[PDB]
Amino acid sequence: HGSLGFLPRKRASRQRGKVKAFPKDDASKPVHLTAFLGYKAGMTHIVRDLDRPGSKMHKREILEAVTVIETPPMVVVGVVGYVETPRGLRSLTTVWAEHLSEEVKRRFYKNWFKSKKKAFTKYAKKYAESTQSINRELERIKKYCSVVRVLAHTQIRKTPLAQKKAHLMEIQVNGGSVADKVEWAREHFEKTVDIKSTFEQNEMIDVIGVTRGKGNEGNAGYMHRTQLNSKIYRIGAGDDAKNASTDFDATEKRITPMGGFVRYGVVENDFVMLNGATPGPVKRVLTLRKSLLTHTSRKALEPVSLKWIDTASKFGHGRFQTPAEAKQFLGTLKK
Amino acid sequence: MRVHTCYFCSGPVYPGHGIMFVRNDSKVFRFCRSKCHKNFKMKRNPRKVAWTKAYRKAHGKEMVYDTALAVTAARRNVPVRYDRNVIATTLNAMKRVSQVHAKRERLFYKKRLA
Amino acid sequence: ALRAQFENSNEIGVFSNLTNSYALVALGGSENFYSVFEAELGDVVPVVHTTIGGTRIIGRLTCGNRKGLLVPSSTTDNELQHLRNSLPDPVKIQRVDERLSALGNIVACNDYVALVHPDIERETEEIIADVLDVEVFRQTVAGNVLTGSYCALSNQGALVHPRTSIQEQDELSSLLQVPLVAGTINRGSDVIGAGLVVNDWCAFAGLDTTATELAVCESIFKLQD
Amino acid sequence: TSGPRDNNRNKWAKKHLKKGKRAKNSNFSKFLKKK
Amino acid sequence: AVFKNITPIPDVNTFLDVVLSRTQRKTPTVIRSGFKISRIRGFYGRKVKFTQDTITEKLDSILQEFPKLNDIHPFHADLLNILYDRDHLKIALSQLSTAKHLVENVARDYIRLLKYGDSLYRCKQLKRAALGRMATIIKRQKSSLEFLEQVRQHLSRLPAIDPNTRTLLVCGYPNVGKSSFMNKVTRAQVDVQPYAFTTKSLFVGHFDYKYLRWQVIDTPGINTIEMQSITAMAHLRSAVLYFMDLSEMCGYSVAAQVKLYHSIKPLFANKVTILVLNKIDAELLQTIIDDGNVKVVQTSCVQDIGVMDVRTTACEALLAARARPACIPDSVKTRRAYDANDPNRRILARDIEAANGGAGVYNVELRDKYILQDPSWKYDRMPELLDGKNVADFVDPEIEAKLLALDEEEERLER
Amino acid sequence: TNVDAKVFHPEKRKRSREGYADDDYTLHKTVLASEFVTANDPIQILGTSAEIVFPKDDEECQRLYNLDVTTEEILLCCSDLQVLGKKEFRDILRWRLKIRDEMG
Amino acid sequence: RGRGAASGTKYRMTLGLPVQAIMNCADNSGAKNLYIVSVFGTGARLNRLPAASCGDMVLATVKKGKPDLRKKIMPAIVVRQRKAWRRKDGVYLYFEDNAGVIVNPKGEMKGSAITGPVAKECADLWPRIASNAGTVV
RNA sequence: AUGUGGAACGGGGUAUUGUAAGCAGCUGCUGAGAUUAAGCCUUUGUUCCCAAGAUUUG
RNA sequence: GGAAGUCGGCAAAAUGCCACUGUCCCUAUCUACUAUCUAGCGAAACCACAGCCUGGGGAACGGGCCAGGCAAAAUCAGCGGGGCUUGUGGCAGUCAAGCGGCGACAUUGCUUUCCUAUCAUACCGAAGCAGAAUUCGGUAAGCGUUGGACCCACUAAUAGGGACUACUGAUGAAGUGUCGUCGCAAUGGUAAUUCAACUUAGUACGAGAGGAACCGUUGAUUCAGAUCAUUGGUAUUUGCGGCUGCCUGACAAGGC
Repeated sequence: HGSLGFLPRKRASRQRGKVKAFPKDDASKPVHLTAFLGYKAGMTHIVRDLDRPGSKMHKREILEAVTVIETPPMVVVGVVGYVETPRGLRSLTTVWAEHLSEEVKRRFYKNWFKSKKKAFTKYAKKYAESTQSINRELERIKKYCSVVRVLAHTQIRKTPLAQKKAHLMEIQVNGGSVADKVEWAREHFEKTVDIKSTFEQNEMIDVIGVTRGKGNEGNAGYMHRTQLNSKIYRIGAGDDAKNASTDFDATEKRITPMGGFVRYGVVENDFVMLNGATPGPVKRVLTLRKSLLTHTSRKALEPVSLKWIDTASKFGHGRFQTPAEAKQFLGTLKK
Repeated sequence: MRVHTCYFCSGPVYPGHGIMFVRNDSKVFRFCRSKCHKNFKMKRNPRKVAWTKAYRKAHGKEMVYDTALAVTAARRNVPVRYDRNVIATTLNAMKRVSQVHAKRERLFYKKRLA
Repeated sequence: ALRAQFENSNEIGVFSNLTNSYALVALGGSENFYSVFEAELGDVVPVVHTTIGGTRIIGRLTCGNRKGLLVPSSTTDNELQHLRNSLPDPVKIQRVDERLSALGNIVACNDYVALVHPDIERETEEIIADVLDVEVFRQTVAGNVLTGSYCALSNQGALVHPRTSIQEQDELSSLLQVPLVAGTINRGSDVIGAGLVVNDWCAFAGLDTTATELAVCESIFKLQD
Repeated sequence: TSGPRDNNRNKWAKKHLKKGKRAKNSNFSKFLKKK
Repeated sequence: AVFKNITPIPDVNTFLDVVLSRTQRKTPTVIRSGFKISRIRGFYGRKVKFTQDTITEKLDSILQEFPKLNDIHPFHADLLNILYDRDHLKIALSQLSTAKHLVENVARDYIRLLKYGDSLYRCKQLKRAALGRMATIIKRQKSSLEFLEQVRQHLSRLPAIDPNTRTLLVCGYPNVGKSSFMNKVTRAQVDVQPYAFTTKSLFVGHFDYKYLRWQVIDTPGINTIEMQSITAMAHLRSAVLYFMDLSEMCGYSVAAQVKLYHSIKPLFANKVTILVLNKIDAELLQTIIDDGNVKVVQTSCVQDIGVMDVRTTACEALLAARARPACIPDSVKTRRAYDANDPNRRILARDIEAANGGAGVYNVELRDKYILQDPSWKYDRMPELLDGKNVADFVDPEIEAKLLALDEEEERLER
Repeated sequence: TNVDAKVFHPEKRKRSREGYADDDYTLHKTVLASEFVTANDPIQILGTSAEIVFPKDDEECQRLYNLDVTTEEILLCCSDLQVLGKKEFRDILRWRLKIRDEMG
Repeated sequence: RGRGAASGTKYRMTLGLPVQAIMNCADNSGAKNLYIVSVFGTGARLNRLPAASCGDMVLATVKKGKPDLRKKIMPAIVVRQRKAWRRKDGVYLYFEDNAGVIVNPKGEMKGSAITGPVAKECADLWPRIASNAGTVV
């Protein structure tokens, strides 16, 4: 048959997955970010102790396939305020920063080389010489606007890719009052927000991407999709040589498998280990958001203790995690 | 958490790789990859396969013995009570083994080449 | 004697093991089963909430006495490490790399005498004598090789198939130096080892066992004092 | 079978969202929020 | 003989409405004049056939669920004649069967004629002529269906007497202390009032003695109730436990009770009679005792004593008629059995559960009971792997000395 | 049954679904080395027995094990006769013939 | 009679033995062959031949056996499987031959001693088979 | 449209295969040798190329 | 797994009751060609005029009429679509509301999508419905209604019925100064389904036999959307190795 909820089955008009819904804003909660933006590096598998009471393998080892996506810390480069109207949300104003790096300026041109690199010259010039206009616009946001969404762009420079145009999107700011959001937004201009300060290794997020294009079978694949209930297993830091070492493994190692991730590269930044599949192929930008709703199903609450992570060679049939161990087992080569 | 040695190549089998095959003789065979599984299916003798550890040790391409550091390793079937002091030294002694074994086999290959 | 069931199953000889020194029960399922064992032996012997090879059938997968306990080669290093940590020092624990992994279905042992499925390997017989410190007899019960499941045995008695002949009962009892009874359990369930678990002072039987058998086990195993 | 569109499944789902089940989501976001 | 499994009978009007409503709802409804005559014929034959199947299906259910008086144990068979007049029940059950064939014949006839239908109307009236006839056939059994429903209603109330198991039938004059013995022996609650004929019908009650189950079936005193008592005593392998009012507090003369017992002796033949002297604390007796079968057991009805002794005597009569040093720990010799009331019973893991969220929520701490030098490390994670090598293979309590006995050796090789 | 074909063709398992050795509780069938040498039906023994045992207690088995004809490869192959190639089976048959010729 | 007296619950695993398949008799009850005719607990999956797996119950006919056990279709427990199935532990298992045991609907098996290896899954589910098993891996 | 620029080779890593000729007495040089991106990772390695043309644009 | 597909050994496979086989469960992968696009060459049938849909127009209701829904250029590739009727028989007599002799009921004589009229799942009311199981009835079409020769099982259940344009994807000029980034959301579509396992229990209820539920939790069936870490399959990586045949007077060397 085929579900009727996913038609017209046509190519997505976007490459970066659009967040069509943000969590409900509650002023009792103070300020936080609600989304993020990463790159699917690839997937591996893990071994985990399963602390689910009543499950047939309570307190027993399982094996789980996990998706590793690299998320270099996003950089906040603007603030936007939406006003409630009878005709729907309407973007009232937009305010930017001074130093917009070349990575995000590339997003504004189809040809960065041939351009005169003239983006944001007058705005940045007037930004420095007269900040009263910026203050007036932020005053407007905190006086009229009800939804505050910050421009944040990902540092695609650090990713082991060939693209140079940074990705740009609007993260909403749930928490506090509208003034609190604007103060939070203004205090993070030209600074970077790290994923460790957005997700915490155990929560259950919703992953949004564009599916891998299978071709023409009408159109098949390359559709916008939204996996729900994707659970974080481990938020690793790119600076530590222990990001792929558990408490049951030691064995100083890095999440990148033997020989680099297939068709992606070497992950040397902050990464996220989600469970199971995620939409899209490798090296496609994925969007991560907090779950729109509170569901405390026991799978969403139970803690995770990874026992062992796999860094064998995914390019074939790998059988050695680390080059040191390969040398210890294999006899000394002629080289 | 046990990394068993494959029956054919004698190479370590990490969780998630390879196959389990149980003989009707209640004997269990672990294979690291499909290459070794298929070779066993045609019933090639590992002593006569050019890329297995059993073949290599049948022709003396590795040292016959390493009683390294006066004790190296043994499969234990009578477990021991857990102790933080004992685990610490075993953790240190284990990695002190590998460098000794590597150091000795380096000179072993040097002797073999000459 | 006691009537107890694991989950809603009467075969508590499968889901648990009990000796004069310890008690092994299944995990993650009914902790009510742990409570039942703890209610009668909690302050006397340790009650281990364990598993063997990621299964709840540890009773039929192990064999042990007051002195030593045996597990099959299928048990993990983690589960074996768990058992040794929880169990006290005087009880020795070993991995029996033996032909028929299910030790409970082939070996029924006490502190002094054990009965084994004749089809065991010689090294297994040697280590059983070394560990259990019992004399090993490669005999059969009721013509069935599964001694452990068809012969529920303890220090003060034993139960076997009702089918086995009187001369066979006398031979087994004399060679075991203990009184023996040919009884039933769980309303005609002839798997006496799988339905009844016995130590020298307490015994547990399935909920479906009628009063007539319960009186019989009480008489043979003399729990009244 | 009680379907997830059931008003009483939805009603009891609510009461789970008002126990410590959601408290481990309220202060759980406060973790990052002080960073 | 559990007679509770019989489906409840409709009262004709509902029976027809249920049958007719099913035919309307489950079979097609719309047809036009312009359709092929074969389709018109096929449509109406389906309804006529369908109602016949519905009627027969309901009728067969009655005929099968009711118990066949000839094929059953004569205890219940003789019980049913006194209660239900086997001829009347058999006439009722047979009439429904004659009904069952009659609906079949009419259905076969009108289906057969309908094959020759020429217009939509002529088939319409045969279908109406059909539905009228099986409707009129059923309406004639109004008395039969009502009688069976009343019989069904009382059958489901009857207790399933046990003929195979050992039994102890109790009989005698009304209010002769039989009710007190039944209440004290059986867990059943039979109403005891000064009004006579309180035991309207038989009351069954199971009791456990000598590791065996015995069924005590109290019978009505002594007539329909007397006939039921006589039939119950007629075919029942049980020991007679007649209770005689020695003190005459039951309102009946002792000689009258003796005469009744002598009259019932013909039914009490080949049975272990009991000469219960009811109200002992509160002549013909010698003649009754001369039989020998009846055991003279005094029963203090007013003092409520001897009931247990009488039951023990009756059960005994019915039975007659039919080096390994077990080093138990010292704590076992002085162990307090876990009983919930006393706080003494040590808490159990079941109780730690209910305080901590119940089944499916409470995570048992498996590490919480290791015999270990310390209860803090009691949640630590032990290394399992390092550099291709398992931690487990190296755990040795003296391994440090193997490491020092080494240090000399490598220091020798470098030198 | 056609056990000679299975012995001579170690590959191409025939998807045998017939039964379990007529109520044989253990599948670990062992054939004595002295009996195997003295056997006049090597095909049946090879197709049925899962291993050829040479116990040290038996004098004939010990002599055959210590014999120069029986080499390390022969003993290793005979330890697990369930997994043995066509060449190994031919080598085992040749070794049995060589031992039988020496004996008589 | 399906899923009855099987203790806990069975994880999903690959389907090895469709309808009308031959398995060896694994116990010493006296049978040799079993023939699958129906599979318990199969839904309304259009054009799906019901299939069996380790620890599953199927209506079986003793194709080869003594005539008394024949001529009566009755449930049987598939004790082994040739198709590769993966445990939740992650390792992939498979046996040489498809084997099954002869069992009454309640759960007590009719045999006295089963032959060869036993699937660890069916030993977990079926305590009666675990009572009468020789070696389980 | 001159840069952690891009390309063509090459090296290393990872892999697939199963030990290349020749020499010496089946064995050793030989887990060798070959292939490795065509939809693998990486490159201070060598060389080149680019600081263009046309069109449409208030 | 080996005839469960199909009326069926149709066609291959097995060689030159047993056994083999992708007929099927359930399809997947690989190769060539057509296919598509480009340069060139280049028809004919057919043609009143045209081409959105609902209802109505006495008929034949239609593509034009009427009343509505609506309606934004140019295209590319696929698919060929085009006031009936029901749940209750016939003869005779008796009443008798009443009307003008009939006389009403009653009485006696004999013989893909859609519909709900719901099989299952949700809830509900009644029944001698103790518990369990069940019967009847009501709301209800969200959601399922199977596999093999009337049958024989599974299953929660295997309920009864009607019937050029569009469709599916792909580009696309254009107002609003131009181009671009980030967004808003009118409207359209929509998705989940059933089972049983642990408790709660051998408790409520029952002489006993038997024996539930709410709640919490755990897997499975079916359906949908994704994904390729693992295992499996596929081979033109013609990647490596082995074998067969051929060549240089010879070895090597490759060769096809």
